Amino acid sequence: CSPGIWQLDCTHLEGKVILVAVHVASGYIEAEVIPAETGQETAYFLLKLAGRWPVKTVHTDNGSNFTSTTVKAACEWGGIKQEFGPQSQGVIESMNKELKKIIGQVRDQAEHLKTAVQMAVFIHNKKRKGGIGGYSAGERIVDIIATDIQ
Amino acid sequence: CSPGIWQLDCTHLEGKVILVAVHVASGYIEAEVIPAETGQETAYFLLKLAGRWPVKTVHTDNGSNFTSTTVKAACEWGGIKQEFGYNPQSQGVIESMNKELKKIIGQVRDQAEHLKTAVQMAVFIHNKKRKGGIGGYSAGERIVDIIATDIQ
Ligand SMILES: O=C(/C=C(\O)c1nn[nH]n1)c1c[nH]c2ccc(Cl)cc12
Ligand SMILES: [Mg+2]
Ligand SMILES: [Mg+2]
Repeated sequence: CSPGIWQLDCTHLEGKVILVAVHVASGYIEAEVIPAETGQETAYFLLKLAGRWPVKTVHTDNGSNFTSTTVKAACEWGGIKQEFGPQSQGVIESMNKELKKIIGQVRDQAEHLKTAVQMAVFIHNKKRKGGIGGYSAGERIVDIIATDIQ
Repeated sequence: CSPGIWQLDCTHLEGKVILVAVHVASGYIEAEVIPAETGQETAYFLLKLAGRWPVKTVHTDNGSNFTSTTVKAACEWGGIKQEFGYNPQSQGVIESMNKELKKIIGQVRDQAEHLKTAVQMAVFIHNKKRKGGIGGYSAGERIVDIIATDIQ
C-alpha cells in the first residue's frame, strides 16, 4: 500500500522486549531490543525511524506503550498519524514470527541477544528470495520511496 | 565517491558521547548518544546501520573504538571494508556534520528532555532539511535516490 505506512509491534525472547517496525509496502523491517516495553522507549525508537524514512502513518494494537501520551507527542512532533484499528495485521504477526526464526538460526553466532536481533534484521532485509533480478526487502523500500519522490 | 562509502566519528556534548555516521555522497546522517565510546557500542551501531543501508566502506580516524577487534569482527561479518585515516570528495565531511548536527541540537534542545532525544530530533531535521527550505532534494531523498539508481 502507501509508502509512508508502517506497522509496529513488540515480540519477546529470553525475557527481553523486541520492538519491531515493518514497512508494509516493501516488507522491510527494523527491530531492536529495548530495556522495557514503555512509551518512552517506544517514542525514542519511532523518532529514530522517522528521522530515517518518510514515516507518515503507524499502525499498532492498543498496547499501553503505543497508546501512551509520550508516543502521542512524538508522533505529533514528527507529523505522524496513529492508527490503533490483504493479509494485513497478520503481516506483523508473520514478521514477528519470521524474525524470531532467523534470530533462532543465528543466535549462537553472537554473544548477546541484541546483536543476534540486528544480524537477523540484516539477513531479512538483504535476503533475495526471488529469482535473479528480484529485489530484497532493503532494495524494495528504497525503490518504492525513490519512485515516490518524482 | 561511491554510494557505499560512509565516514564515522564521535563528538561530544554535555559530557556525553555522540556517535555520528555520514553517507558521504549524499550528506545523509545517523547519530546516537552511546553510554561509552567503546568498540562494542560502535559495532552495535554499525550492525544496525549495515542492515539498513548498503555499507561497503567505512572511513574513520584511529580512535580505539574504531580500530577495536569487536568492530573489526562486525565489519567482517557485514562485508564492510575499513580505512583509518586528501580528497575533495570526503575532506572534512564528517567534521562539517558534527558542527551542523550540534547546531541543530542547540536549536531543539528544549523541545526534548534528555540529550539522547534531542540528537534524534536534530538528525530528523538534518535529513529532511532542504536548502533555503524550498525545493531541491533533502539529504534523505538524495541517499535513496543514489542507492535506487545504483540498483540499476
Ligand atoms: O498475533 C500477533 C502476534 C504473534 O502471534 C506473535 N508471536 N510471536 N511474537 N508475536 C499479533 C500481532 N498484532 C496483533 C493484534 C491483535 C491480536 Cl488479537 C494479535 C496480534
Ligand atoms: Mg502487541
Ligand atoms: Mg575522533
